[PDB]
Amino acid sequence: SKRTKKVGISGKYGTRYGASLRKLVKKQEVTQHARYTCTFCGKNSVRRTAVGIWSCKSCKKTMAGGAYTVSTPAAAAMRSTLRRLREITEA
Amino acid sequence: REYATISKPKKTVQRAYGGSRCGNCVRDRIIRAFLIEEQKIVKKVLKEQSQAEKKASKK
Amino acid sequence: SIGAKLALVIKSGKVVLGYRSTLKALRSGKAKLILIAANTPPLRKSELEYYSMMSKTPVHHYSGTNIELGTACGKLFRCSTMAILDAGDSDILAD
Amino acid sequence: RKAPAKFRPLDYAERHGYIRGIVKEIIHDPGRGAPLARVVFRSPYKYKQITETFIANEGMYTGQFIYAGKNAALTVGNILPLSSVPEGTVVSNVEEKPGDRGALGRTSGNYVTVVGHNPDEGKTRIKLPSGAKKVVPSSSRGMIGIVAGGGRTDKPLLKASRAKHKFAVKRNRWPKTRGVAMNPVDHPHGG
Amino acid sequence: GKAKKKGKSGAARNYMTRTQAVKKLQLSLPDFRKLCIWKGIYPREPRDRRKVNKSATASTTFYYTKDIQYLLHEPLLQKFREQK
RNA sequence: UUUUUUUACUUAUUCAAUGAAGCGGGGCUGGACUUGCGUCCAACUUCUGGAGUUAAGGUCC
RNA sequence: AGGGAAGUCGGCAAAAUAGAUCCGUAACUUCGGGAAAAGGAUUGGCUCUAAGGGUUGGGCACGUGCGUGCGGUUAACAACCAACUUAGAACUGGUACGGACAGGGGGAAUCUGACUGUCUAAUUAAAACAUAGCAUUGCG
RNA sequence: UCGUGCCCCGUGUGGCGAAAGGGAAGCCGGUUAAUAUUCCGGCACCUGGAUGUGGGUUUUGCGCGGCAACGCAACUGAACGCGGAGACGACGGCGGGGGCCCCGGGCAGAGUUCUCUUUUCUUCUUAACGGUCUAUCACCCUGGAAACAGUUUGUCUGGAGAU
RNA sequence: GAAGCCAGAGGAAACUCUGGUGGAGGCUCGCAGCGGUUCUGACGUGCAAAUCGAUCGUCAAAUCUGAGCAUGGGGGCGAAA
Ligand SMILES: [Zn+2]
Repeated sequence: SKRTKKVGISGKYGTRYGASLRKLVKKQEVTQHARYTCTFCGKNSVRRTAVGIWSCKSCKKTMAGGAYTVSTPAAAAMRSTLRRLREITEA
Repeated sequence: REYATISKPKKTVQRAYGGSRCGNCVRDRIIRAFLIEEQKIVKKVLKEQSQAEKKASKK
Repeated sequence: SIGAKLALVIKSGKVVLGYRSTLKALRSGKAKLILIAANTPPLRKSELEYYSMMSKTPVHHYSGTNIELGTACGKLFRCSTMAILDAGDSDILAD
Repeated sequence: RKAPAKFRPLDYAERHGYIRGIVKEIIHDPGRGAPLARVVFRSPYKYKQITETFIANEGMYTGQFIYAGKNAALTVGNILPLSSVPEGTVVSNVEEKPGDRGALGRTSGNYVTVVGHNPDEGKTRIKLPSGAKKVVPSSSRGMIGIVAGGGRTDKPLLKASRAKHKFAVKRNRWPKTRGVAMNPVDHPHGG
Repeated sequence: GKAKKKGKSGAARNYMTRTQAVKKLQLSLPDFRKLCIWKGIYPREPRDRRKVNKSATASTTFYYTKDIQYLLHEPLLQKFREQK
């Protein structure tokens, strides 16, 4: 039973701030309020504690991450090229 | 300050780290300590074997 | 290959899924193989390796997570570690 | 705010080998967009342990061992001198001079790129987040990775109250009155 | 009234160890032992020596604080310093 | 002997850090190149959210 | 009373509306709103009816109130206890039934500032100020 | 004891600053013209000190029991360390407890009473401090869950072991 | 009456529809509080060197407020009058 057709989580703002600004804030709110699968214990219990801080409710591990997502694409690419550079350095 | 007025067995649990750490965490500490010391002995043995092999190769 | 071998073992042989039952199998000494998932906590991983070293049981380190190991065992729940007690028709023990 | 975000002081262990610390907490710092990491090291000279406060790179977690020194591995969260890293490595909290405990690339989502090495005179060319190029001594330390909390400024503040909450813990001047809205006695733009 | 603190009255005030007495009189150990022999200052034994000093052993020597205070006024101290 | 230039130095002056803790130069050991033995470069801890502190010990008295 | 803005610079002031249940609700729109839009039907008293709950409690064979091994899901039954809502119906007084009190008048448009917010204490509360958003400049 | 010395340690620096923050400990009854958690009576508590008695422990020197979570009146513990408490936002609904409000019966008292009203109203209380038996979360043991299950008003939990 | 959640009906699925649940918002009617729009208002040597009445704005927050403390005239402070 869909109650709104497009505003979604941005319906709490009513008719204020502009359609484009509500649409822009919606993506960050959805990602920052979603639950994520923990990379240590595998359960779906990682939620944002503060900006950049993501905590797992089950295994109590706290991880430094992105502002509104648990991981940042720049950080993932950084990990990949870091692993390449580490292989080149060691070998 | 009310803890200064009651006896020692009421303020603790009769176990290592009792009244400061819980039973699960104490069990984890014991298992981790044993396994890490065993791994240290294993690494020392492997290092001695590698040193002996290097000495035999040099000699 | 390990996934197909696990499916064949699930179909034909006998397994136990989970940490406590895996420990019980290692204590009984009838465990033939132990599979440990990649994201298993390192303390539990070291404990399982020590138990298998005592019981002379082989250990396979499954490259997937506990979710992937449960899926490979054909279940709808996660599994951090599992024990094969009877290989059945598969050749998973010969490796 | 409890403690400043600095490296350990440059000592014998970091100059000649490495020292291991354990990340105990990842905490929010008011007025700062980036989270901080509390890391406990051993004191090489006494029994008591030392607690340090670093700027947390993305991917750091509680219970993680990080390594600081010349011989530390090229892994996220490790603190190495720039002479020990290859070209193209991105780092954070880079020291301008060795021992200043970190000055460059400190805010969320930012990093410093190691562009080149000149081993003859012991210099390292780096690229800053503003795009500027700089030469620093090669013994300056940096933490491998990118500062956590990136993408913070992508979300609109949307409300005067959220701007007020942002700046009240920061001491920055808010609200801001325009100079042209003022009388000539107050501002040169006044009137 | 105001709550007292532990270890500020009783035997902790009644007794001093030999180290505390020697530092209190600002003497060397031979001069202190000589003066105790000459003035009749005798070793004493508290009921609980931990209440006096937490580092005390069975070989720790104790004296009365009032006896040490009395030794503070002996004219031989200035004689010792004059001879030095 | 003096006037300009640059081109080194450190001792005045200036900046920073530390609990002023390991700087500089050798010796020992190992690795390389070299020359047929001088350089430079390395000693020491990386599976784990444990623990590390009151010197054990050797040898002359 | 009758008329109903003829008054007045100007509907100033007053009057009218008002609670709750039900029917129904346009343009415009940033699709969230507009909206209690608009426009309608009703409401007292009395005597009834219906609906919405809680607790307790199962047969054998042995050992001897518990243990077993059974057997059964019509307890879909009994006993006891309990409170406030909702709907339906008859009867009945009436000039009034949200009977005092309490309590939106509504609508068509134009200009204007995005909105919430703030200031000239003691003549100006506003198209003024702020605001989020946007743009530029300086600094390693 | 070469008697007039030697060893260990490192962290700095003092004070003021809150009758609403933090914080050791007191309740009830009575009493005055006027004070009362302050007086009086009864019944307690905290902090500090000294030193006894009983009880405990010990000839296996520093207790015993429970698989465990842990229990029991005791049941050594310096330096140097680790940890906890002090010690913490705003808002929303849900559940437990005290007090208040409300209903019924009973004893006693009071009012109403032309008529009616087995009536309307009032008293019916229990402190600190203790003992004892219990109280959501959570944790432990057995065991191993798909025909997935448990479960909140609110969809969370479970092979990292649920029911 | 926003996300999230449950059920039913569809849809190859993604999704769609229906009924509930839930309780978000510098949302809204409105009591106290805070403020101060209007009235040929009261008062005008006043109760008052700024008060009184009715009406009005706001009312879960950029809300109201105490104490302690800081900024001092070539200054301060100023959502700027
Ligand atoms: Zn986790």
